[PDB]
Amino acid sequence: AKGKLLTTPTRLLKLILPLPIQPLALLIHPQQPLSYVERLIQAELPPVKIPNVYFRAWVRWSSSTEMGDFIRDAARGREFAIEIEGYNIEMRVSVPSFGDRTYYMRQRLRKMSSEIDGLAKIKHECDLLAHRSAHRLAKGGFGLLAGWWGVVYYVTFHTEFGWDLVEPVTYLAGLTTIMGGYLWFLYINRRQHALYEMKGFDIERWEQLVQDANALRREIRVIAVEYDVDWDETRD
Amino acid sequence: AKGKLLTTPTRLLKLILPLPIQPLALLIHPQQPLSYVERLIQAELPPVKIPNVYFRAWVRWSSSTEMGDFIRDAARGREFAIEIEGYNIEMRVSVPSFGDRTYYMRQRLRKMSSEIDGLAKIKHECDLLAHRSAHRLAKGGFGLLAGWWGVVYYVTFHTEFGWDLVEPVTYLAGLTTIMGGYLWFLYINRRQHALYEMKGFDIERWEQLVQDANALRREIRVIAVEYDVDWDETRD
Amino acid sequence: AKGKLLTTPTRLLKLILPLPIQPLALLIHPQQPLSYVERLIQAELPPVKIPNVYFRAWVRWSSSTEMGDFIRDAARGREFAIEIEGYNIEMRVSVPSFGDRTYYMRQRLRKMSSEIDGLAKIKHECDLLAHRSAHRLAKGGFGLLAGWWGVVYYVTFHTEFGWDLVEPVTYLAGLTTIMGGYLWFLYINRRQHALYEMKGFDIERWEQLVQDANALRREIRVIAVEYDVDWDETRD
Amino acid sequence: AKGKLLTTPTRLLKLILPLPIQPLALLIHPQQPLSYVERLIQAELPPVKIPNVYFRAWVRWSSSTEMGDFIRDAARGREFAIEIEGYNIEMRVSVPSFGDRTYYMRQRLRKMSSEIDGLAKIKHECDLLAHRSAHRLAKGGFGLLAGWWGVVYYVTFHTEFGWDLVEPVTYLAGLTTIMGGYLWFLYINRRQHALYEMKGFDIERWEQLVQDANALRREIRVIAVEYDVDWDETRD
Ligand SMILES: [Ca+2]
Repeated sequence: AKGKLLTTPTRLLKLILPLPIQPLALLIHPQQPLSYVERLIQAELPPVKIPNVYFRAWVRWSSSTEMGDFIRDAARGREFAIEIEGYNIEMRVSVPSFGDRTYYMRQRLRKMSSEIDGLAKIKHECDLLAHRSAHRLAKGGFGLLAGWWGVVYYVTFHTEFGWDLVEPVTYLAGLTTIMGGYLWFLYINRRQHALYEMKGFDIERWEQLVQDANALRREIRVIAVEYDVDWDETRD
Repeated sequence: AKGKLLTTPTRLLKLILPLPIQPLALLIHPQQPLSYVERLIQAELPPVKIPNVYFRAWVRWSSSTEMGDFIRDAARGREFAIEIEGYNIEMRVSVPSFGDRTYYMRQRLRKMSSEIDGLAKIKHECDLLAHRSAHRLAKGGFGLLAGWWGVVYYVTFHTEFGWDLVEPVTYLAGLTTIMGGYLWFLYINRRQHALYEMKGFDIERWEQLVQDANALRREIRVIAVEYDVDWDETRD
Repeated sequence: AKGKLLTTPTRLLKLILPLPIQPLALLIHPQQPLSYVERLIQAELPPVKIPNVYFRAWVRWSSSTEMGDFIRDAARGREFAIEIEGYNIEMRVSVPSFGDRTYYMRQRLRKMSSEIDGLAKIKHECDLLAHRSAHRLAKGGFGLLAGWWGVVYYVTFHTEFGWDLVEPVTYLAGLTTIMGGYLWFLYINRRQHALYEMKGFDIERWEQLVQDANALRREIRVIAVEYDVDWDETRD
Repeated sequence: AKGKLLTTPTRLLKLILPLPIQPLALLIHPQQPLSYVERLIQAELPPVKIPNVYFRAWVRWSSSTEMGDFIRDAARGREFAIEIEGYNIEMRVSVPSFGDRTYYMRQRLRKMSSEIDGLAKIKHECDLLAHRSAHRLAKGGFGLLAGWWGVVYYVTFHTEFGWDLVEPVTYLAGLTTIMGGYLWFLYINRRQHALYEMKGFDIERWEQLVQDANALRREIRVIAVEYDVDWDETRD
């Protein structure tokens, strides 16, 4: 008495019809027109000298509409139907809802997003580690700076040596600091990448997952514009 | 003895031809084959015992070719012909060039590009707004520098202290500047986001517009390769 | 009463089934419809007056569906069935999972990836070759710096000239260093290209391998979305 | 007596056959199999109870080969042929050569490359302009440096003033040079972009043309691998 329409992962639609007890089943690309379906069911139906077909939302549509708009309208109605010249019976067919279409896409999104959440925990933890290390180092450096400043002040202004004996000291100090920085540049040949490699985090995979998930979300919002809006991502 | 088709913006084709007051009007989807057009015309035409329709460019064409490919391969001559078996009439029909497709796409593209130009002008304005603040602060810095220069010149020549009391202080001063700058970075570890939130600007919408425009340009250029090349985006 | 098909690496399918010593073997391209398979089997089978073949998953399917879509929608059950009108035999046939397609693609992918790993190891070696040269030169620079430091220390404390003859010279010296470095840039306005030309390395080939590998990964992941997801590239 | 095969810009092939005086003409996607053509010509031919078809290079091929490999083989032969069960007609058909296929692609390449050559002339000329300007400036700077060095030497070592009156001079000089550099940074708020904008050169268009042309070259070399190699780009 009834038929069905179903969604596939490969953006094709799977029609099922109680056509002669033993139902027929078809695959339709959404950009195709309904005349494809009419021709194909004519091939599936018997002669009578060829039959005629009509698709209906109570209105009948033309045979040159793309499947997508027809389904938008039928989801507005929640079901559509078919009329044939000979059998004289209205074959009603159900239609997927929004979630009925976005099921596979949202499942992929949930898997990818849980993986990304784990990766984000990893990255955040090790980033804060490196953050604390660098800031402890900077605190020590500022301490050295303040010590040097107090030294030069209390020496030049409150010591019998004077600036005469102090300029060479601070010049040698500046050159030794440059030598230390140079030795450090060569000690390199930033630390976050080594923390990743030693911890197991990956970046190319990370951005790959993120990019795929963003394209997914954009397709979701596209269909949510076409279909009913307000799909509550946090609810999924 | 002549007709023509027309390009709607809905990826359909509105064929208009004389079918011997209101001439024969037909809606077509491009993926349809010519056999469906044949049956459609047969439905529109009177009896004879049904005639067989031929399409031509001469050459005789089949009945399974999609419309789009036939039109592409026809546009080198600007017209294609029909031969009905019954009426013995010569009929020719106009091929749409790149111009009509270009029209109903470029209109969307120009709307999008003008909107994007406005949005980018707004973003440019607010960028200038923050930039001039930073510029004024750097002007103040230049003023401080020149003040320090004049100070040390005065204390050198127009003073009895002499260079002996000058070199130490300024050195300490220089160190303090570094210290100050150092502290600044140490205080860091974002702002224009808030300036746009207060301005009421949309970045996701902007980027979506840009990417849609680029994709539509690519579609236009593809179909321009299908037809003759050199559609001259900058000119039109 | 059972058969199976197989996946060659040429985007064909080798069907093998019992057609009542050498069972019925058939080559298929996926874009073909099931009607061609029906006529092919009819040619292979004996007379009766020709029978009509049905395909099933229950559901009865049409005769225009491409093979690939039918297989995709069949793989949820791992088998699909045939019903011949004459013989009254029940026949079932095995659906290939993701594994066979994955096999004849992943083999190419692993070959490419291993070759790329070797090439990248070579490039890494030669990069290290130049890097160590630069490193040794910087070590020489460190030595010069420490020599200058010890020189000025000696002339300061272990010398009667005193700081008065020290500060000017070193200042000039520092300037000359800048001048030297300045001249170096002025002499500039490329080298590893020659090192690879002498090594005999191929960069265009390398990049082509990389891009082909990435595109083939994307194809695999697409067809993995078509079937069940999570093919785990890093694992296998 | 003879037929033809022709190339389209949209990677589809245009078959033309002397089939019933009034030739037939078909469009074939290269990845399709020859069984598509067999089915379609069966539909174009009369009954006899359906005819059979054979494609031949002297060998006959299967009806499940993709069109590309068949054409590779026929270009090895420079022509192929068709046989039918009832007509007993050896319908020989010609095949495009390498250039016969790459004609449109190479024409696009020539246009794009001439445009790019003009753009490259522009860029090279204005780049050399900026180059000369910057190097004249650097020569002047080096001259100032040498003047300063000679000044400080002949003053501190051959003038009655001495270092006592000179250190303040060069300190003030360094601060004034920093002030001048600071004023220069603010005079900005590199020159090649302004030269482009005032001259008319464009970059996004430039890289767009280059990217499209390189992808084109890759497709050309792909088909040159499939077909005969050594196509002599400089000859085109
Ligand atoms: Ca001094």
